[PDB]
Amino acid sequence: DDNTEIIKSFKNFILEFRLDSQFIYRDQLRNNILVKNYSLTVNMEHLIGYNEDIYKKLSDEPSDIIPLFETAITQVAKRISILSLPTFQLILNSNANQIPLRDLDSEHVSKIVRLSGIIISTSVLSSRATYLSIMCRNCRHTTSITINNFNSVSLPRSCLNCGPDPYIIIHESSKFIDQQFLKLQEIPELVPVGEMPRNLTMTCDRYLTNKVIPGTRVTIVGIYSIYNSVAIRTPYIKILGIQSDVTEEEEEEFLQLSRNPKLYEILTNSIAPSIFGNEDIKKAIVCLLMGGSKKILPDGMRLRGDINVLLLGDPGTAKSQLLKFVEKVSPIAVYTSGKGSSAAGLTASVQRDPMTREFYLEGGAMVLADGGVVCIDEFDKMRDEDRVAIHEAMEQQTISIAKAGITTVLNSRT
Amino acid sequence: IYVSPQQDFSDLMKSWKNERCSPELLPYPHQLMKRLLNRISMQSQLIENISMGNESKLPLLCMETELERLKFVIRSYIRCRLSKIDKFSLYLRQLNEDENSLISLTDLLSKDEIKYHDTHSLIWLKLVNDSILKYMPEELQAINDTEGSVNMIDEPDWNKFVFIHVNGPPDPLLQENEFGKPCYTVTIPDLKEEVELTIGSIYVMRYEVIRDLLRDDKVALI
Amino acid sequence: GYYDIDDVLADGTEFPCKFQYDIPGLGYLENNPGRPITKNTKLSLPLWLARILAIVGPVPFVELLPPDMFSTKVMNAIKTDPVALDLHSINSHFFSLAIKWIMLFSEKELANVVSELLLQRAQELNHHASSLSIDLNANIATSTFLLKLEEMEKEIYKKSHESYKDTKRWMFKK
Amino acid sequence: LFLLRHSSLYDSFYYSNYVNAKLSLWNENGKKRLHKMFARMGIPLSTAQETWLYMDHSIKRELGIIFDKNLDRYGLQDIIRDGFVRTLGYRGSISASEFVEALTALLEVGNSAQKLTNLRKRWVSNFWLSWDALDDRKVELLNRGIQLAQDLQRAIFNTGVAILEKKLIKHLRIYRLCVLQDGPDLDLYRNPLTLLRLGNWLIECCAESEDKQLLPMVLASIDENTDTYLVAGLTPRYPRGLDTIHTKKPILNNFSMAFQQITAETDAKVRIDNFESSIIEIRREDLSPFLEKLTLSGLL
Amino acid sequence: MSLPAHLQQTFSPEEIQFIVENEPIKIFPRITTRQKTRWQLITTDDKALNNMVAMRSTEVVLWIALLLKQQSKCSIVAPQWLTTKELDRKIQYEKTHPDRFSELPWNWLVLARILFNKAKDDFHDPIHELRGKIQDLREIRQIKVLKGLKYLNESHLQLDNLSLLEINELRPFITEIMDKLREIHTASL
Amino acid sequence: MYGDLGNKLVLEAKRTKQLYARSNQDVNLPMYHEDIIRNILKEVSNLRKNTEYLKEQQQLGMLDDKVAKCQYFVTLLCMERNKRCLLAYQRLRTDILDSMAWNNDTNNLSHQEQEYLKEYCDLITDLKSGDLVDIDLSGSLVPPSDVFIDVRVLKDAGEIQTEYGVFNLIKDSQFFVRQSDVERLIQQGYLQKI
Ligand SMILES: Nc1ncnc2c1ncn2[C@@H]1O[C@H](COP(=O)(O)OP(=O)(O)OP(=O)(O)O)[C@@H](O)[C@H]1O
Ligand SMILES: [Mg+2]
Ligand SMILES: [Zn+2]
Repeated sequence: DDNTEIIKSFKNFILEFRLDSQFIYRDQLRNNILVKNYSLTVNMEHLIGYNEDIYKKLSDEPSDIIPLFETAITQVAKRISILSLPTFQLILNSNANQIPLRDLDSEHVSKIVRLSGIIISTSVLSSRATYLSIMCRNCRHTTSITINNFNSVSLPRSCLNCGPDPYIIIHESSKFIDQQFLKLQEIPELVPVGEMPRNLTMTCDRYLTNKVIPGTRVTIVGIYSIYNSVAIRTPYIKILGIQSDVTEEEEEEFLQLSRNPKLYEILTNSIAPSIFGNEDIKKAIVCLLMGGSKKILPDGMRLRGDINVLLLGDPGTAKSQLLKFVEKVSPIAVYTSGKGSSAAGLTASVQRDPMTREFYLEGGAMVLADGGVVCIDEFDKMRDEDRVAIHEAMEQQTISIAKAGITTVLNSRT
Repeated sequence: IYVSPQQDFSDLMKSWKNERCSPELLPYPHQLMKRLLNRISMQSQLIENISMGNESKLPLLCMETELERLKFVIRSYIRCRLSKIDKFSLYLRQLNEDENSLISLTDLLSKDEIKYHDTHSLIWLKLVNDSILKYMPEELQAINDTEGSVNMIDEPDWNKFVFIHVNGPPDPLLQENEFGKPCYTVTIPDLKEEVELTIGSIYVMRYEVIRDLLRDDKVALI
Repeated sequence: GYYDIDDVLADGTEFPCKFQYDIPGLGYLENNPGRPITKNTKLSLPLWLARILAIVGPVPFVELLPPDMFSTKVMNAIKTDPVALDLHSINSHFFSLAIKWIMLFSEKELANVVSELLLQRAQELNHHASSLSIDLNANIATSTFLLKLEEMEKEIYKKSHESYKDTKRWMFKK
Repeated sequence: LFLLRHSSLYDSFYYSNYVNAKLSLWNENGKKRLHKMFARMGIPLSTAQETWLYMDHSIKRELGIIFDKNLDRYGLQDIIRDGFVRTLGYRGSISASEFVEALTALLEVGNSAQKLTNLRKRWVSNFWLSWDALDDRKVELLNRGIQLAQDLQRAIFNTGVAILEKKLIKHLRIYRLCVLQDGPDLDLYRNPLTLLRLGNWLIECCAESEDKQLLPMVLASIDENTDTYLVAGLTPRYPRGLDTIHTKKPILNNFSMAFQQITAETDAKVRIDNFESSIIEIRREDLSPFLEKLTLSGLL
Repeated sequence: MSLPAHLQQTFSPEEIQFIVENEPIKIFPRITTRQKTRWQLITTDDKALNNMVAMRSTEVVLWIALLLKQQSKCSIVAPQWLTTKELDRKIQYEKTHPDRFSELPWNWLVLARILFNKAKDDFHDPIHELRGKIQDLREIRQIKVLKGLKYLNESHLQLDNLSLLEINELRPFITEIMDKLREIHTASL
Repeated sequence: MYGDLGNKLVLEAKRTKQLYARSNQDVNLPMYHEDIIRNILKEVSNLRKNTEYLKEQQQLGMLDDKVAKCQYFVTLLCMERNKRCLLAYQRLRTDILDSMAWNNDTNNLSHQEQEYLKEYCDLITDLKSGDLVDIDLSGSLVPPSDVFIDVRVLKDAGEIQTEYGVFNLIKDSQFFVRQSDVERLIQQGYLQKI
């Protein structure tokens, strides 16, 4: 009754909205369907403008209302694409006031909130369930149960004699969807003095996976829900939209810039504008930033193309400032102090996974710097073993640690 | 055959569309263009006389808008013809020199078009002779060679696909089909196939099969 | 035609060949000047020379061995799943070279495969070309497929995309 | 209120001439009074700072009743008024005052003798930038104007807070003087409209209310890039929303004639060319002599 | 060259609008041209314009009707097809037959936009309803066009009662693909 | 072998065509590639020398018919390939030049190309002055539209006295004029259709 009314309201919103002359969401859905992209992005501002009651219901109990929105989207997609498809996914964009990560509390349980932070770790894609086929052990009764990701399902305990938990899953006739776990850390600026950054686990499904990497500032719109792991619960966020800070016009601008007759001089000027003199070091750092073209031979002997530089002077010379600027300017860079870290910090180190207790390999600074630049400071204080490890790493650009239960190797082109 | 100014404009539009969508250079309708240019000149003179002398403002505005539209149509047609001449330049010269073919540039182009063809051919020949050809031996200095690896004369595509609307007569070629409808019949020689074109329909046919109909005005390109 | 950059480049590709004569002075063809070319020797020649050598000779000067882009592996790959096949890696001028090959040898077996592949790829080409963008506030698959397009397919896609974009802009213009 | 439908309610009550004049928000006690008012009205603090569109709809519906019930106490009974609101289908509403504010912001901040010419031509270009925004097909310009209006109001509020806190408004029997010589926002105070905005802001606060006599105020701002003062002669105003026989009679602005006479007597290269005679441009070295001459004039 | 690159072997939407405006339409004049200067157009008939009475329907070219509406000297008569009831009937016709195309006028997309923009208060039906019905018709036509593109061959193709705008949309892709297939087939023989 | 330079020139021509297609009117032709053309002509001269040597050997010396035919055909084919490559490059450049001439630095044009541009502009002036004088052939191919439009000037200028009238193009001053009158001024970039 009420669910059908809400579905009809969403359908009418999608099919009737129009700003000046173009049906935004209808055309967007058609275009997305054409390229096998089953999703729809809706700006909450338009939803509020069209009818405030729909947004009121959506914000009140999102876990209950959002699935109906997906059902309506799927029905409209079938109407628009098939002449008389999996359940579509809803992605939300919003411009509401951001709630600081540290300020999230019980007051915001099961509500749509907008926050920001920096991603620090991402997991590997899992396989959640969306349509399970179940058969009973004793009487062999076939049945199917549908599942939605949002929580405000488990195998039946009573058969539809047969004892408790009589059903088993027929995996050859079921459907699954992708899932991923991310970790969000509060922005460094907002951390109060003398305190520590707090982390928050997050979950994304279907077309929101593989959208970010560690170290990227992101803005998240999702549901602040709690999952049971005295009577406490572990908070986490269910992602509904990702907007990371990370065409042809920029190509034209860059081409015009390249046409300047003093491009080399301007680029050498931009390198450390605040440090006087040391022009030769400036040019060398520019060359290092751009690097050298790769060389590969069919036989197997591929020559190195990257460039390394050594600055060896007395104190008070701004070498560290140059290294900091190089780290900041390069799209991918790692600034590491030789003495602060160790052999584990650089190259790679063989460790053990605590949860599964299996020997695995974790990369160092060079591995995290693959495809970029690593600015190592205080080369002297670094231990000799680490220095020879770096020697090998730069010699082959492929840290060869493949032993001790595993035989995996990693690339360190840096 | 003069009928009325509106008939002349309709013929102009038909010719413009055919030339724009056609793959070859169609014959020039000399008389129609002469009449249209004379009419444009006289109408412009009349407009000047009327404007020399607020109920009459809107009539004059319509006059000027109509003149602009007619001028645009003529300009577009002329530019399309000039571009087609540019692309098939050597082929036109071969056709003209070839005595066997009855086609003649005087029967296919106007005076302005023939002047443009001659001058452009001369200029391009001078440029190529100054840059490239003068350094080649006597066996490889002919700008129009038909015995080398690749033909130097680019001919019109005789099987380009075009959208056609079967208008019908304004006819032994008309045979009424099985579904109670008059329809023309054409034959594709490569495939040994016979195709039936029913009036009031849109097809995607090869140019050579329907060229005679287009000449006769039975069908019109979209 | 004669003045066509794409046509000129296509003829510049290298096809395998097998000389079955013993000609002197043609050393530079193989890899070195001033050395007679033995017979029954394989070498790589540009098409614009291989075609003429094969046609003109009782006995042709050259015998074109089966190319590497028309091998059974490529035919099976084309027949299996046309859409995901990456033709660009195989050859940037696949269709023109294929047409030239059929014309030269009049093989009626490759024509069907090429036609079916072209039709199937054109389906997805039109699917991707008609999917425009919307600036509601005021592509990954598109890029993935666009990188696997031959030169002719790229030209057709560009033209169709421009036509669709122009029509949309006119239709929704304020 | 300032852009009620395009910002937060708290910001609407904060960056307002009348609200600040009544509550004197430029000091901490005013902010405490505003917080107490919001708490009494029943609207939480977090809710009050949420953007208007995303704010809870219940308070948006009940706002009129809340304002009627709990505004007599704090003296802001003149806030309620009837205004025209124009809304196009499925797009947020906008009132006449907000539209005018956006247009003025676009006119002001939108985007030797050579610098003067460049400035005047930039203002001329801003005129056309504002002209286009007055249509229904250019909503983007309207949004940009609203954002620029917010920024300008924030900057003017900061400058006014500084001026009031440091007590730079010297008092004289005939007029009051406020001369600016430093600050981070002194660049903005070259367009006459922005300087007039600051003048109105200052006139409302403690110059028209707070039991203060009504005297013309002369406000000036320096620009080292040209070494001159954009002196503006503002007229006083009676308390807003107080109908009376004296309120009916307009308060004439006598600055023009005295300015002209003083310029005629002396020689300071005064640029009397603006259509509004209230605004002139006086060299830096000749400001204080001109102020002394104005004091001696006794014509205001 | 003498002609731009995009205007070769095809048309532009502006030229399609130019063609569409060359057709006649019915209007309600607001002045009395009939006698108790006068138009002498050359491309179009001028007798009708010289003999018009207020509120009495007459026929004039669409281009002249729009020019008159610009000054607000006439009221355009919306064609019979545009009305809602006809649109629902055509939508039902399209839905019933998943193979054939409806029989709407060839200029059913250009005229719709021109009238919706220039004449937004002359219709006898709500504008939003008409826009929605036209959108539904266009979407169904797009589906049918997509389904029909799978039958391209080297002999010919038939698309009965297809509007001019859709043909203009599809002209490059269909023509080029069919040309390539025909070239391959010709080479095979 | 012998067609490498020709293929390189064809690649450069392809790049030029792509660049021209990308933009609309900012397209400026690249520096006339002279070094590669000179190298190819040296190659052609070498091929001519080889052909003459082959003819001399056949007429005086020992040269069997089959070997002579093979060598002559190979040389002729290389020369044909070079001819085709150079002609294609020149034809593309000529097409771009014609586009530029019809639409309306020279250091990128060979003196022959400069003469070509001058002669083609002369020809364009020649056609327009004949019987097609009522129609301005060098017009705009955008169909006519609303007769009256609002045009905003984008560049300060004087009281330019055009044939249609005197327009005081004061920067940032809007006009309400017929589209025909200000078509050429819009083309030159003084005005904006807004
Ligand atoms: N030309 C210069 N301009 C500015 N700062 C400079 C310059 N030369 C040296 N410096 C100094 O460099 C300092 C930062 O670099 P720093 O001296 O730490 O590098 P470093 O010599 O590698 O240090 P150390 O050898 O003590 O580890 C700044 O405090 C700074 O003023
Ligand atoms: Mg240091
Ligand atoms: Zn059971």
